[PDB]
Amino acid sequence: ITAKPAKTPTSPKEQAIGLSVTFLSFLLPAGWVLYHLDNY
Amino acid sequence: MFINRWLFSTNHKDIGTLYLLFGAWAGMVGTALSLLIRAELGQPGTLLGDDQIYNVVVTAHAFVMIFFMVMPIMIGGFGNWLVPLMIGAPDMAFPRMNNMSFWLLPPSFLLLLASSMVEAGAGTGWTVYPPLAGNLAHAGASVDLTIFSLHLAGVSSILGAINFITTIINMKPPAMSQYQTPLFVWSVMITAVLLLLSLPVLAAGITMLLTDRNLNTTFFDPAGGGDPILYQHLFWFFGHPEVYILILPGFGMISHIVTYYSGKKEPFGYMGMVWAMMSIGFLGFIVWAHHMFTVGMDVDTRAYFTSATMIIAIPTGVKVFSWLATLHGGNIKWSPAMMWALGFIFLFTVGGLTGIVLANSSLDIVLHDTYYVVAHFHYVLSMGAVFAIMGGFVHWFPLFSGYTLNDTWAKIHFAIMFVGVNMTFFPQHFLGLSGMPRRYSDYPDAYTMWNTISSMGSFISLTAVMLMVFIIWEAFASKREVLTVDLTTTNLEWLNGCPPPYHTFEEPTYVNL
Amino acid sequence: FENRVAEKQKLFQEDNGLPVHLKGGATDNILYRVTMTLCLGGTLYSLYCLGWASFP
Amino acid sequence: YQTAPFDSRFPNQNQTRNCWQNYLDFHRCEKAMTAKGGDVSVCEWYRRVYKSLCPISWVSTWDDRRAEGTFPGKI
Amino acid sequence: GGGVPTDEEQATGLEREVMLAARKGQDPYNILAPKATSGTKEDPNLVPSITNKRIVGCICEEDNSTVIWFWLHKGEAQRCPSCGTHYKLVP
Amino acid sequence: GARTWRFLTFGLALPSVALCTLNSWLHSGHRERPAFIPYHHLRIRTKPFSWGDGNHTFFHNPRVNPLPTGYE
Amino acid sequence: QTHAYHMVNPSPWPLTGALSALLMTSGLTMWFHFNSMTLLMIGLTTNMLTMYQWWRDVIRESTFQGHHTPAVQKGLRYGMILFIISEVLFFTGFFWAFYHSSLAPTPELGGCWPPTGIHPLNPLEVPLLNTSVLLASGVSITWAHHSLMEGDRKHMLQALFITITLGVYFTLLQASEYYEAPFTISDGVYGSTFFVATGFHGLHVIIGSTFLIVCFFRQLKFHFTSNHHFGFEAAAWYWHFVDVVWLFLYVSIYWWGS
Amino acid sequence: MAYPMQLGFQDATSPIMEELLHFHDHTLMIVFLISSLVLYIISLMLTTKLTHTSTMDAQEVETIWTILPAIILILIALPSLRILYMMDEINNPSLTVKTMGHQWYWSYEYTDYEDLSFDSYMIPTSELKPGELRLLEVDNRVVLPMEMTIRMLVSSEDVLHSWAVPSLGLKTDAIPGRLNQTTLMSSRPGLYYGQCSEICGSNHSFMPIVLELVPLKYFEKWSASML
Amino acid sequence: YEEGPGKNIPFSVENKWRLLAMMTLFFGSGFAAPFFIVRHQLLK
Ligand code: HEA
Ligand code: HEA
Ligand SMILES: CCCCC/C=C/C/C=C/C/C=C/C/C=C\CCCC(=O)O[C@H](COC(=O)CCCCCCCCCCCCCCCCC)COP(=O)(O)OCCN
Ligand SMILES: CCCCCC/C=C/CCCCCCCCCC(=O)O[C@H](COC(=O)CCCCCCCCCCCCCCC)COP(=O)(O)OC[C@@H](O)CO
Ligand SMILES: CCCCCC/C=C\CCCCCCCCCC(=O)O[C@H](COC(=O)CCCCCCCCCCCCCCC)COP(=O)(O)OC[C@@H](O)CO
Ligand SMILES: CCCCCCCCCCO[C@@H]1O[C@H](CO)[C@@H](O[C@H]2O[C@H](CO)[C@@H](O)[C@H](O)[C@H]2O)[C@H](O)[C@H]1O
Ligand SMILES: CCCCCCCCCCO[C@@H]1O[C@H](CO)[C@@H](O[C@H]2O[C@H](CO)[C@@H](O)[C@H](O)[C@H]2O)[C@H](O)[C@H]1O
Ligand SMILES: CCCCCCCCCCO[C@@H]1O[C@H](CO)[C@@H](O[C@H]2O[C@H](CO)[C@@H](O)[C@H](O)[C@H]2O)[C@H](O)[C@H]1O
Ligand SMILES: C[C@H](CCC(=O)O)[C@H]1CC[C@H]2[C@@H]3[C@H](O)C[C@@H]4C[C@H](O)CC[C@]4(C)[C@H]3C[C@H](O)[C@]12C
Ligand code: CUA
Ligand code: NA
Ligand SMILES: [Zn+2]
Repeated sequence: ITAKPAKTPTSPKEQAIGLSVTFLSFLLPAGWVLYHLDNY
Repeated sequence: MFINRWLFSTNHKDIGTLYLLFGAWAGMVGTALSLLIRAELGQPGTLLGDDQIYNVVVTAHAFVMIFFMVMPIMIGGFGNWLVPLMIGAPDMAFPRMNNMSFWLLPPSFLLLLASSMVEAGAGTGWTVYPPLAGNLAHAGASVDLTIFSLHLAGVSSILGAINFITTIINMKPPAMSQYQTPLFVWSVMITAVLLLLSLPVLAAGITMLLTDRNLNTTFFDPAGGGDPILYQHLFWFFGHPEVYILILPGFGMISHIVTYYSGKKEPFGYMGMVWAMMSIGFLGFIVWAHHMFTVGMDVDTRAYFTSATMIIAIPTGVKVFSWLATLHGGNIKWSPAMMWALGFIFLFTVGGLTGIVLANSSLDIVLHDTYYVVAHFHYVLSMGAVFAIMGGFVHWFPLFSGYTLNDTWAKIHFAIMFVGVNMTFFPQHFLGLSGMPRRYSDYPDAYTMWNTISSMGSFISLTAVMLMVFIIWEAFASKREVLTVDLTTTNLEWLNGCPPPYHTFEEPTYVNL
Repeated sequence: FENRVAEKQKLFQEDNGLPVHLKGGATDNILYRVTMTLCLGGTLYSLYCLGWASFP
Repeated sequence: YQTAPFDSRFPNQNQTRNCWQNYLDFHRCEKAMTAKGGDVSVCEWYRRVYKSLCPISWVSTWDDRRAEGTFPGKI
Repeated sequence: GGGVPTDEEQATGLEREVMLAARKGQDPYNILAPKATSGTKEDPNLVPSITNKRIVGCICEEDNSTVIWFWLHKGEAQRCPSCGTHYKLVP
Repeated sequence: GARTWRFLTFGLALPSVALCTLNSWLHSGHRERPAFIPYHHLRIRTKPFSWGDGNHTFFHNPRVNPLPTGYE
Repeated sequence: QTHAYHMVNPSPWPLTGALSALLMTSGLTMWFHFNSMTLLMIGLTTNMLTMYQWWRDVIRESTFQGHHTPAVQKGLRYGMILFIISEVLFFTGFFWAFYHSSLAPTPELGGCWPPTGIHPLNPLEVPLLNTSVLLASGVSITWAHHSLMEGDRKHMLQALFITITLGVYFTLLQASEYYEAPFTISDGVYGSTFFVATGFHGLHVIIGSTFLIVCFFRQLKFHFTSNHHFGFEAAAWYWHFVDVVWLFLYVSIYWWGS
Repeated sequence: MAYPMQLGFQDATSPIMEELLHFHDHTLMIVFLISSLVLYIISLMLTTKLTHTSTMDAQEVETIWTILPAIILILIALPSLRILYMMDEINNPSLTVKTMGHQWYWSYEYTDYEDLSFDSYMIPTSELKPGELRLLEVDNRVVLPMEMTIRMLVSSEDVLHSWAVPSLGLKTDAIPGRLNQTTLMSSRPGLYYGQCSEICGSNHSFMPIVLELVPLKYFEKWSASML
Repeated sequence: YEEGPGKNIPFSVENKWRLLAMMTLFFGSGFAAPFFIVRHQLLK
């Protein structure tokens, strides 16, 4: 496949932010429930 | 305009996009349920402290992965996007009915999530066998909400099957015979025929269960002269076709992917591939009682079901060897989609072979209701379906979105997922052979080591899922717009550009005789 | 009865930009609003019922 | 008599009808022997076979229904 | 006993356009498969279009399962990249 | 043709319905109801019905449909 | 476009239909478990409103706007055949339940069919009359079809009126049968198989009769041409399906099962 | 019973389980070979710069691809079905025992001669005697004679259960209103464990089966003591 | 209707950070839901 250069390139730092926010969106809520299973 | 476009759609592409979004969301739910299963099993003892909740989680895991992730993605998503494009059709035959097949699924899912929130849930298994699923052992609304979820899903898929069969038969170019349609289109037509014939039988059976629960019928209640085994026949008469429904569109996508990344104009042995899919579809209706080898049926019945089940390996092997023969002599492009497809061929083969082990009723006595069965279907169904979905998704994402993925990230994603699913499911073969039952919240101490490893594998696949979401974000974030793709002469779905215009084939293709 | 299909053809082919479900006139709008209000209101009521049924 | 022998009438995994038929046969024979004041020892083969094969709860439920007049088999 | 309208009396819209075109032996709505010419440079297949390009699928030989797809542009005749059959667009 | 199917409608089909109507009407008398026996495979009640007192079937006929405890 | 297919206007009815399904199912749940008919009556109302407006729009698109070209009509033919096939398979499940139960009657029944304490209907009385009624309606609908093809308005309307009258007669006879039946849906697997299989059939007779009534009013309003009348064809196919399911019920449940 | 890090079947306690072990060894060799061939061929197709992208004729190779798999399936089915018909063959049992499944325990009935019956419950982890097995012990074991053909009849008084003993090759569903038959023959004395094998609700994981196989003389002494 | 890359979807890709928030809420809500349903059943 061939493509145009990125209109809005995503730098290594921008990727670290997006990856971090993505991982945290999965891990924090599930982590909160699993940590508190005793309280349940 | 936003409500008209996305709630009132009569467009095959927009409806396909709705199905892909729905399915991806369902996949997150299904995955979360799978991790809760493996967390309960990841050390000896109890985690949840409530084995009814464990049983509800197992039940919901299966319904979400089958009815809300695989079928919506393969048939509603790839089917709606690709089938009209691959035959040069301007839309589906019934573009407004198509939209109702989609909009039935959110209500269906809401009924499933209502089942789990009222009373103590439906802790039945996805088989929903009476009397456990009856009004004594599962009093209250949960099982009825599960039945209604399945009615709505069933109507969605029956109307979808009518739409796909009509589209594929009626809306090709007048010169194009059935034997000039791409293999993916064949795979959807065959899948749709299986849905049309199988789902009504499930609908009959679960309706009988509804009436036994609420109208004092006794179809499945021996006190009234009924028989729990009748439910099992009606369920599995649907359920075996259902497992071929889950894989057939996957076989179609694999044929396209292997052909494309081998640099070929065509798959090896086209008419053999059509023959094999039709043979699998037909044989799929005459084998169901291999789900019932321990219920007490007659020896000659067991002999027949063993023998009929083994026959399916012949057309299946023609497809596997044909994929290998499509690679043969290729200018191989090691794209991430090709990696998904090669993973599919191998992992599907492993799971199909453990299916042949299980087909032997004698050995099935010892393997039935063990982790051997769980291992079999997580190879052939879970890995097979998911690997075909991820291959199709990374191959066609640029068509659907107009944007390219980062190929290096997509290869990393593949590598993580390959390790995770094999670490999760391979040890379940040992657990099965050594006698660990399925549908257990805890296990005798001897089974600890392979359960521990399996649960560690489940977290590796979670890391892959999270990375997949980041990879999709990065593609939409960077906005690398597609210009050209190779092999458009034998991949018509690409020839209107990326993404294609809302209306395609307003002027149909010219094909002469 | 008399054949008035030509008069309906003219009505439903009028170049007024209306979608077919509203092209009959003001009565179509009323019936659509009744249908959608019962569907959306009913759905909100079903969610309330879910909330009630989710607890003892 | 050790246990119920193989019966070519009931050669398969489902033995429900074998239990039912011997229960009926015992009670039909018992009624026939009692009605002429004859000898129930003649019914002994059926008694041993149904006692061997039939779940206690099935026997107890069938006995209760015979006493109630709600037993649905013909004796 | 009469009183049922005929298609000639009552068909409308696209149904009527298709009905009237068929009476004239015309196929504006692409219901029929066009018959190939010899496909030489002197006798190209003539591909009607309402615009300046149209997708052609070429079934190069009878009973081929593989169709070869390409855009045919207004201007000089183009050739099927598999069999070299000539096609000419006729706006 | 239409003439042939009308001929079948009036000459065979509707006469058949008239004869079956006469047959039914000649056998329409009320049958003597059988002694009540509280058989456990009949008058099933695993959950109350969602109407009336929970114990009457939807098209309950007092003359011929006994309750679990007998005729009303 | 230079193809003959129908690009449908964006429509709200798919969404209202899907929500009507949620309201009917959540409604049945709330009737069976929470002693309330409210959601169920909203769902039934929205379902009827959705089917009315959706099929009204199909009439507008075809009779009034001309979108049903031969290619579109061909697609609808396939769609209706496939829909009937799905309905055949739904009934097959109920026949399988009937044959499973009746061929291997369990000890709870008395190990016989019909079960101890079941007094079946005489299949030579109202069931035979119902058989003559639906067979006769298959003849009258064929007369209606030929009358329409031959351009005969009066005889099409008379034949279709007779067909509908026979469907209504069947429905009133079956209602009467249900009320007079000395067995109920709660009379074990005999009552279960009888009422669920004949009850889904009776529902399909009411649906089919309703479809014929729509065709009757469209015919009164001159919608059909002598050549173009797919709604009538589909209603006839569906009506023949209802007849054939009855003949299988009659032979299986009423006659062989008595 | 299973032991830690176990890969394969529990050691065979019955002649039919022995047969199943030999049959699994045969079948697994085929599974390994076919799995390995497919992986090898993938690697072969992917490891050459040589190309052939023109249309290939499929007819000749499809004969090999259908005949060879058909032969393999026959070679699996023949021994498979021999064992199936062995496990059905008329045996003269010397003893009949019934088991009834319940939520969540088994009951056993020995009614050939005396009305002996008892219930069999899992020993809770908090009550295990030192060295006893978590989730596997019961209070009342199924005492049976070794080296004798036994008829087991299996049913349920509530939901579906399934009566299993892996080392004897046994799994028979427990269905209310149905009496399912299986044959049991142990070559050895000892304790043989199994677990409920049809989901039956919240305590499915916790209603095990324990057979206690003893010489006939000890079985008779046990039966006589139970009066 | 709007055509072309980023315009054939029911969500905006005009701003990659707003997009990250929407994708986070979308996939996160699905992944979280079973944990919160388990919590709801345990708290009964
Ligand atoms: C994608 C879904 C899918 C697919 C395609 C299959 C495919 C097969 N399945 Fe499986 N199966 C499931 C999903 C699937 N299955 C699920 C979900 C269950 C569990 C349901 C539940 O209980 O919850 C199940 C359970 C199931 C059972 C019941 C086991 C039990 O509960 O005790 C059996 C019994 O025979 C079976 C057999 C097979 C066979 C023989 C095939 C065949 O179609 C496989 C054919 C493929 C090959 C053989 C490999 C390729 C072939 C070659 C390379 C040629 C040469 C090969 C030979 C000569 C052997 N499967
Ligand atoms: C398609 C079907 C499917 C899929 C994909 C899966 C996926 C997984 N399943 Fe399974 N599972 C079943 C079907 C499936 N499952 C069924 C039918 C049962 C039996 C239920 C019963 O007994 O009644 C079962 C049961 C089952 C058990 C046995 C429970 C028991 O017996 O007690 C276990 C145990 O480990 C398990 C684990 C997993 C894990 C860890 C995953 C996954 O975590 C593996 C990794 C895969 C993913 C993480 C999916 C990724 C896909 C997406 C996120 C979609 C992306 C979308 C786009 C790109 C558009 N599942
Ligand atoms: C006259 C000819 C036809 C009449 C039609 C019936 C009238 C009422 C209901 C209509 C819907 C019918 C469909 C079939 C469903 C089940 C039962 C219907 C059969 C019937 O009417 O049976 C009656 C019982 O109804 C009962 O329980 C009550 C029934 C009412 C509640 C039914 C709710 C269940 C709905 C199930 C939904 C399933 C939908 C499937 C969708 C599948 C899509 C994939 C029989 O009366 P009885 O007093 O027991 O015996 C007579 C004694 N004198
Ligand atoms: C008191 C009542 C309680 C019961 C309520 C339940 C519902 C009852 C509904 C009955 C069905 C009515 C269907 C009416 C369809 C009208 C639209 C129609 O018939 O549309 C026709 C197309 O057919 C088409 O779409 C064909 C459309 C096919 C419709 C198929 C309908 C059968 C549906 C069954 C419903 C599901 C049942 C399943 C339950 C288990 C229009 O084309 P023509 O006729 O060629 O006209 C064009 C000419 O005029 C040109 O010259
Ligand atoms: C417990 C209760 C749960 C049940 C919930 C019920 C589920 C959903 C609510 C149903 C709402 C129905 C509303 C009407 C649907 C009409 C569909 C229809 O009639 O669809 C037609 C196509 O299907 C055709 O013909 C042939 C197909 C016609 C099918 C009609 C509808 C069937 C709905 C139920 C079917 C279940 C099947 C039973 C077998 C298991 C028209 O296709 P369109 O794309 O519209 O237009 C195309 C244009 O060219 C026409 O001018
Ligand atoms: C199956 C998918 C799950 C995979 C595992 C997820 C990995 C863990 C992610 C982190 O999750 C968090 O962990 C914190 C602990 O590290 C918790 O803080 C908890 O504990 C803290 C330290 O004890 C306190 O300060 C906080 O108040 C308290 O909520 C917090 O709630 C939770 O969100
Ligand atoms: C246009 C959009 C649609 C909007 C939705 C309309 C919502 C209407 C709310 C009324 O709610 C009702 O309240 C009744 C009284 O509180 C309940 O009666 C029922 O519940 C009673 C509880 O006291 C019981 O006595 C009986 O079962 C019964 O009368 C009934 O369940 C419930 O529906
Ligand atoms: C513009 C939109 C307006 C929407 C208005 C909604 C219409 C219904 C609202 C009232 O709800 C009802 O309330 C009754 C109690 O007051 C319920 O009695 C129910 O409970 C009875 C028990 O006495 C049972 O006989 C029956 O299930 C039933 O009548 C009835 O079921 C339920 O529907
Ligand atoms: C006089 C009128 C003409 C209709 C017309 O051409 O507009 C006739 C033609 C056929 C008639 C119908 C048919 O004769 C069949 C029915 C006969 C019944 O006696 C009255 C209602 C009945 C349904 C009739 C109503 C009405 O009188 C119709 C519609
Ligand atoms: Cu008893 Cu599982
Ligand atoms: Na645990
Ligand atoms: Zn060519």
